[PDB]
Amino acid sequence: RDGLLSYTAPVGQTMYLSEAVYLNDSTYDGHTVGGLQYGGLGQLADGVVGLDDFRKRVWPGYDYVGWSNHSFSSGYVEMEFEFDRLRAFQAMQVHCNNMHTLGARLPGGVECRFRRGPAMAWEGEPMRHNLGDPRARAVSVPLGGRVARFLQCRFLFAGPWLLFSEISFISDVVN
Amino acid sequence: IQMTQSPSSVSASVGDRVTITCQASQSIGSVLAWYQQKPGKAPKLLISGVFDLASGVPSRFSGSGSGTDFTLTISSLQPEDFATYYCQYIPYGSSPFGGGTKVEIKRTVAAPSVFIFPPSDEQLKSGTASVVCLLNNFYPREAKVQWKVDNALQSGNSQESVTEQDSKDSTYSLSSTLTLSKADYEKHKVYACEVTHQGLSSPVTKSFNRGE
Amino acid sequence: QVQLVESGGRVVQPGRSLRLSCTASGNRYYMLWVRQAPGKGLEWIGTISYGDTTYYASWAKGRFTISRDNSKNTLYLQMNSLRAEDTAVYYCARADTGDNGYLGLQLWGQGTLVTVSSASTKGPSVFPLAPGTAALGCLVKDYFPEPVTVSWNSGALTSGVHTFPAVLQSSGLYSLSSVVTVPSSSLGTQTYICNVNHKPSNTKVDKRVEPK
Ligand SMILES: *[C@@H]1O[C@H](CO[C@@H]2O[C@@H](C)[C@@H](O)[C@@H](O)[C@@H]2O)[C@@H](O[C@@H]2O[C@H](CO)[C@@H](O)[C@H](O)[C@H]2NC(C)=O)[C@H](O)[C@H]1NC(C)=O
Ligand SMILES: *[C@@H]1O[C@H](CO)[C@@H](O)[C@H](O)[C@H]1NC(C)=O
Ligand SMILES: [Ca+2]
Ligand code: NA
Ligand SMILES: [Zn+2]
Ligand SMILES: [Zn+2]
Ligand SMILES: [Zn+2]
Repeated sequence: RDGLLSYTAPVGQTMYLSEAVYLNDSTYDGHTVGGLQYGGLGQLADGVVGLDDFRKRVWPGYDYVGWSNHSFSSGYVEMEFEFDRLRAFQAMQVHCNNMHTLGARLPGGVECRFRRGPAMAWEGEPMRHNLGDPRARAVSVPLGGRVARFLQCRFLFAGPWLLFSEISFISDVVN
Repeated sequence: IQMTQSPSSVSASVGDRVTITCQASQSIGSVLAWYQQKPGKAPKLLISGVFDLASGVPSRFSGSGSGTDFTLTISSLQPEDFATYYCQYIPYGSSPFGGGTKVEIKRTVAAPSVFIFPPSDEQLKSGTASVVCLLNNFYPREAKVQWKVDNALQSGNSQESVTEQDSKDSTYSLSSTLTLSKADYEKHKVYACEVTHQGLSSPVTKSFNRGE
Repeated sequence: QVQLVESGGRVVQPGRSLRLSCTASGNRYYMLWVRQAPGKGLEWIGTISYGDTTYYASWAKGRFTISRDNSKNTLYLQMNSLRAEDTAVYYCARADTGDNGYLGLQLWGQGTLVTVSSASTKGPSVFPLAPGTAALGCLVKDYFPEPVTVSWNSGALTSGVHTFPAVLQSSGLYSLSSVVTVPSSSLGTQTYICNVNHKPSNTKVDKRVEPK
């Protein structure tokens, strides 16, 4: 299983198309203050991987968390992650929807910031890694075996929507 | 980048269905906000996203639209709904504001009460002479005021002020003021204040001659 | 109970730099600043993404810096170079998401009026207005800072009173007018004195209209 403690991510927005699918993190146990769901775990660490179609007894868009390109002036969804121990991070696998006909496309680029201590600022040197198939592909993001305890991954926008369903990590606990 | 709300004013009575349009310069996402703002007060959030309503805000406020064209239909206009509205595209960052659709109550036309006031003797000591003209209980706001000093029209130095639509009778009031120097005041004789209005069969001329 | 009170409300000279302080009682949200000129609508100034700024405006590209202080829990807005056209009420918005995930500010500030002019704080000059129902009033012609509270008969006469919005004269001073629609029969027996109260210059003028 993913040895993650908590993750910070903006609140899931709603796509109002035909019947209006809700793309919110319904299983988020943490508290959502302002425009951030910080200090908790939800749909991005539940083991359940999203289906090829986000619409498919629950409301349409239950197994997904979304964000629109127009609602982010920065152009990226700043997602933070907190871990229990100082681990060496090999790679991050995220299952995103690639439905081009409804705007939900894979991110154009993902850069991550690393830090070992909770009080110190992000070390630096981000690991940035960069279509017709409309199937949900598990995006492989190489983290270069860097030893860190907290992450700050920014998911760039390529399509009008970014629909993540599950975020997994590959790491070994360093002594 | 640009939010062009239209129209600038809507004249409607209590119970009428009112729809306000908000146009966006670019094909933006579904995110938008609608603010109610009564005069002399701070704004109030009514709608978030497009269709979502804020707590306390009644269900009569309906939201709609996607892309550039956006609307704000009201099930039944209420006496506590009359205020200027503002559409605002608000993402996490750069969020410009709209123009402002001023919702105004609709009532039967009422003729204005015209009163011309000559400059006070204390003001004439310093060297100034501001002739005031009063128009009261006239609806709608639209009324042309003309300052025909010595049989000829004057356009310079004519400030005008309209009070916000009344709470009891919903009537407007205007105070046009022709501020003139004491030197030019002596050169002229008959000061007139003619006004044109919807509730007038002919433009009412209210003038005064030099002397009590 | 959460509050957003900004410590502003200062008159500045064209070219000077004034900084405002949006203190937040009851704290780390997506914060904005929105201004509203008297009569004009709302225009968003800038935004700050938790300690890291985000593009202010097309007009506010030069000057206008939004600093943040977590130790004092207060937003700071330095305006640097200023022009006479920058006079408006400055509010600080607090953007909070609704039940659909989309953003939209729910809590607004109190607002602090900033005046940009070269003129000095001057006291008002009250002049009487010579009168089926007759009209009479006061003229607050020459005074620099806003506002001025005009009362009628020490707060006893309210029916028919219309205190007009202050007009900006060519000299740089404002002009207010307050009139009362009373019956012609009541003129001569009743006494009409307007209690003009001015706080910025520490002045108070109780001027009567036509002593009879
Ligand atoms: C929301 O997305 C639209 C569309 O942009 C597309 O997706 C981007 C991620 C990128 O791949 C673009 O090249 C794509 O076109 C943005 O709107 C466009 O903005 C550009 C800006 O130069 C403009 O030329 C286009 O006409 C706009 N409209 C369309 C239909 O393409 C929009 O800006 C995005 N929102 C934000 C806040 O960035
Ligand atoms: C998610 O959205 C649905 C929409 O019906 C709502 O009922 C649910 O409470 C929401 N859950 C959270 C945690 O936002
Ligand atoms: Ca999941
Ligand atoms: Na973000
Ligand atoms: Zn291993
Ligand atoms: Zn009246
Ligand atoms: Zn809601």
